[PDB]
Amino acid sequence: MNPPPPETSNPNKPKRQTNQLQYLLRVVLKTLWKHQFAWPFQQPVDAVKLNLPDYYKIIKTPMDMGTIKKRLENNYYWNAQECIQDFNTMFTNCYIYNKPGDDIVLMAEALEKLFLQKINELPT
Ligand SMILES: CN(CCCNc1cc(=O)oc2ccccc12)C(=O)c1cccs1
Repeated sequence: MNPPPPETSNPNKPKRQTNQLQYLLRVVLKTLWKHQFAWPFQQPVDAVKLNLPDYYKIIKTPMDMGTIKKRLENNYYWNAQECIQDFNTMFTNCYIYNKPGDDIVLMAEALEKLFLQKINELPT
């Protein structure tokens, strides 16, 4: 079975909107989303659809850009670093579940480089 996807709202968690979080949605997320290699990362891994019955036996903190997008749209994050951590979790999950040289690992490496390029300088 698939696990529940990560929460995109939580009334127990305090919200915030910052210039950096606005930039992370308008610029970083929405630019990465259009990359030719973004498609594996635009939704939670559907292990039933993709016939990956070991995916969630290995990956215990799943994350994807669709979840990140919803979290940004909901002001779920307190600050930009919290959002950056979710991106880094998404990339590392890919490297953990797969192996060096795999096509999807090449995709995540390219997206991670573009991600780092975009967050190198954030607004103030
Ligand atoms: C080795 N593989 C297949 C590994 C299993 N497939 C996936 C692994 C993963 O961590 O995330 C995914 C996300 C979407 C679709 C397939 C996968 C690949 O290189 C490719 C997976 C999808 C694009 S190329």
